[PDB]
Amino acid sequence: STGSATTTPIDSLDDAYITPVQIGTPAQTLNLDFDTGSSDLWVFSSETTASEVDGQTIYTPSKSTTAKLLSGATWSISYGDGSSSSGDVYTDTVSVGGLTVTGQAVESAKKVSSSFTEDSTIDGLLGLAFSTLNTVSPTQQKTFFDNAKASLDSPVFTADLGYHAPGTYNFGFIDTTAYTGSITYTAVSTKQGFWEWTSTGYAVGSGTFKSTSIDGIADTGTTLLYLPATVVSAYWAQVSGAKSSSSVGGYVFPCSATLPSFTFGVGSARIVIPGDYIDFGPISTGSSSCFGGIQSSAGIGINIFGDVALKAAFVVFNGATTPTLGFASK
Repeated sequence: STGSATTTPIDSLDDAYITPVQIGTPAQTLNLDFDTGSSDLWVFSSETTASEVDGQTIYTPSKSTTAKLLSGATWSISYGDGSSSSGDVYTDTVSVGGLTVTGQAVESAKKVSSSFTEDSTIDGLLGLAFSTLNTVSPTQQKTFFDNAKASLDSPVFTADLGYHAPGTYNFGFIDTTAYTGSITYTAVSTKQGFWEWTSTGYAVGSGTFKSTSIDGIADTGTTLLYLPATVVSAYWAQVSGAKSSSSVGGYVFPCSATLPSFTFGVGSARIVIPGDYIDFGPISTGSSSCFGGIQSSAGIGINIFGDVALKAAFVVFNGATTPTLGFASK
């Protein structure tokens, strides 16, 4: 089997992407944030504290003839950015782009933190990291991909995120029309539960390539590109007036700037992030200070190849017995 679904930016900055997901019988369609950095499929629901729902579409398990309470199971997750959610668990039928999993754990939120409430466009998350990170207790549950894998034509999914435009998540096949050149594959460590890999270096604009190993995660659920402070300083030094602002929480730059590109290495191959992808707009409405899309990972504990990086590539998440990651230009 295969599946193919369009993923759409939630706003004009590509702060996140949402993908429609069918849950239950009859189908209830929710728009979920596909997150290769976590492993829980959780949704706003009829059980979510009423004051914490503000415009999201909810899953109502009592209206699904295929929903079953997973008795005794609870979940609770806290993301790196400080947001969180928790609740109980149902199993139900879940379909993405025509690919169907029966008996998928659907984690129903009883509580969500303020940032979730405040974002009316995201109805929940669909985790695509390794199932070892799944938070369901006392019986850990499998991700949608893990459950689908054996049925898929090939045990892979691909992320093709758009810049200020829709893109595609495919399951079970590689669309050879969706990228240019060849796909370069690189090793993955699953030791921390992430799609963790090592970039071979970087360049800033038309500058020379610096060969250096950068360990990090391929994380569709993180907006920005977070790299070591040395790398980030080298990038922003090429933008007149750019500076790190403790009050704003990262590098800012004059909105009048033209940003240089940033290149990262994948083996001997190179992925070029155009400068415009690195612009996240005014820090507050009407400001002429703009927020940068490349930020320091110092104090995160890991480097993160988030959407800014991934949207410059066609990315293969290869879930073979020994997982790997593939990157192509597009």
